[PDB]
Amino acid sequence: QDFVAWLMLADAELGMGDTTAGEMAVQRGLALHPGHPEAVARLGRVRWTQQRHAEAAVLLQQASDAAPEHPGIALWLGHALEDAGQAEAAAAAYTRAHQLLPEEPYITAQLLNWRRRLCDWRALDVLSAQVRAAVAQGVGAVEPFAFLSEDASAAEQLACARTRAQAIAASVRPLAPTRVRSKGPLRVGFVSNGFGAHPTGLLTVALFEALQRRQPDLQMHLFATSGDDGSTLRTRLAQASTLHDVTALGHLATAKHIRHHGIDLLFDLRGWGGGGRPEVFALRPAPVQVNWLAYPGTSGAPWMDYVLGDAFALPPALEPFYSEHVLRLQGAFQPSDTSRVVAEPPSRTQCGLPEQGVVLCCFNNSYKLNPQSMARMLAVLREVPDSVLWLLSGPGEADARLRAFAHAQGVDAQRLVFMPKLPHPQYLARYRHADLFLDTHPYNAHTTASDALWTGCPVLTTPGETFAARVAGSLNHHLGLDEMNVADDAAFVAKAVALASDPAALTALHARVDVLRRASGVFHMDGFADDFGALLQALARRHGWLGI
Ligand SMILES: CC(=O)N[C@H]1[C@@H](O)[C@H](O)[C@@H](CO)O[C@@H]1SP(=O)(O)OP(=O)(O)OC[C@H]1O[C@@H](n2ccc(=O)[nH]c2=O)[C@H](O)[C@@H]1O
Repeated sequence: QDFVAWLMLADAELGMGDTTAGEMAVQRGLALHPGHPEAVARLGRVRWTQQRHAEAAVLLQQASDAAPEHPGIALWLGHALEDAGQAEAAAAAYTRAHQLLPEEPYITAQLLNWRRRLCDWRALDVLSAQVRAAVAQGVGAVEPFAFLSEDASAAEQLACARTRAQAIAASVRPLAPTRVRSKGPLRVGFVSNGFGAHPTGLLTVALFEALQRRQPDLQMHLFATSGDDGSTLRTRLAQASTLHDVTALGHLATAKHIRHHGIDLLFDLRGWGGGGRPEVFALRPAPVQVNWLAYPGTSGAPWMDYVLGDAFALPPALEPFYSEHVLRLQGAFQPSDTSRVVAEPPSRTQCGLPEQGVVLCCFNNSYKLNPQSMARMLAVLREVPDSVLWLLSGPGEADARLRAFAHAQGVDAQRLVFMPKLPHPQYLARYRHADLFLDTHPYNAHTTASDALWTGCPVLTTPGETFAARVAGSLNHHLGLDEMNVADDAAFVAKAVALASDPAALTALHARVDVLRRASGVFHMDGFADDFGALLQALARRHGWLGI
């Protein structure tokens, strides 16, 4: 009935879902102390869960100014500003929070991830080390998907995944166990928040179309954790399966809904990313659970039975670093939308390129563009006189930093061209102007590598020692382009330099990409469906399914 109780009751009704049970309380905190950093910040915090981000930043910014020593606040300010699309000021707040809590791993991880996204490489080495050590000591505050950006072995990655999983598993009682059906068509489920204009939808669409057509004994179920975005993918995907909208259903309710349909094999296409909902899988709604295609590494999770990769991106040499039993498709692990008619792009000038000159490009998100990957790309521009680096536009002053670094490396900043965000059909068209795609290490082009190749642009890569660092390589290998996989950085530059400065050889290579594009099984979704569908049937029998 008075007073820190007030703000208290707000702190866990709110992050327990029920927010106006919550609201009613802060507003009464304000009742006792009118505008008080600890209270203010909290109004602020409702707004945020209430999706009213814009209001939040202003409130939080007032509190912060009155309490520039308060790190709880600094963190909430950052969250807000971030979700109010103020990238650079969001990192500012995260920085101050870190100043104020050096040992707090959660905060260190946050700031490392946010800095990579802005290519702010200040003290990166230290930050990276810290974050890895936090994984190492099993206090992994570290979010596994962000963790993919660090130069960590498959061992550390497994450590980081199993840490998080085990925390989730402890906080949760599974559903009563069940078993794969003996008789009758196989119910195969896929959960994701990518069923629309997102990588996941974009890679699986033509696959599921093919499955509907070719594997009529497999009953496909898609469990959409995101609403309809009005894209052709969402429609196409809803056309090729039974698509359940489970958006804004609780973890529990979703599992219960998955169970209600008797799914036999449930694929997680989420994965440890945003919009995840791992706690959904922890409830074991299905008797056999599989990790595939969405998160490029191990789940760590004991609720995860299998992982699906391929002989290249998940070689036997890597098997021990996955908690799942490993399964493999007959070619690349990644499917793609081979219905895509690549449009003609607007001319070079309209795309902001010069007319003459070799155009190298890399369209990965900013967090993949790390010191090592950039240096090596710029290393190519130096030796090739004419040439040009085409990149995606990133948030905040990321582009500015890259320019400054380019100059810091001894390259005219005018030589990097920044494509803004374009809807898929128009973006994809931009590849016809690119001469060579320059991959990133340790976090490869995934979907984009596939995009690039589909339009006929070759991808140069350095297959590393983890799954995420071998995705570009798996495509090149399964395409038959083994000379696009090079041993190391020096070989990369050497190879790309040789290519760029020899237009003759370069054109031969585009030509060769084309043949393989249509010849190999990598881009032959019918074949992919057959393989996939057959692997599913076997897996089920190995669990008790008696077909028919
Ligand atoms: C950054 C982040 O936390 N999440 C996401 C992602 O979840 C999100 O849905 C996506 C926006 O749809 O941005 C990030 S891509 P990720 O790193 O996760 O994987 P990627 O293979 O990099 O995916 C490249 C995607 O962008 C497409 N893309 C890109 C640029 C453009 O201008 N147009 C476009 O369609 C490209 O065709 C492909 O569809």
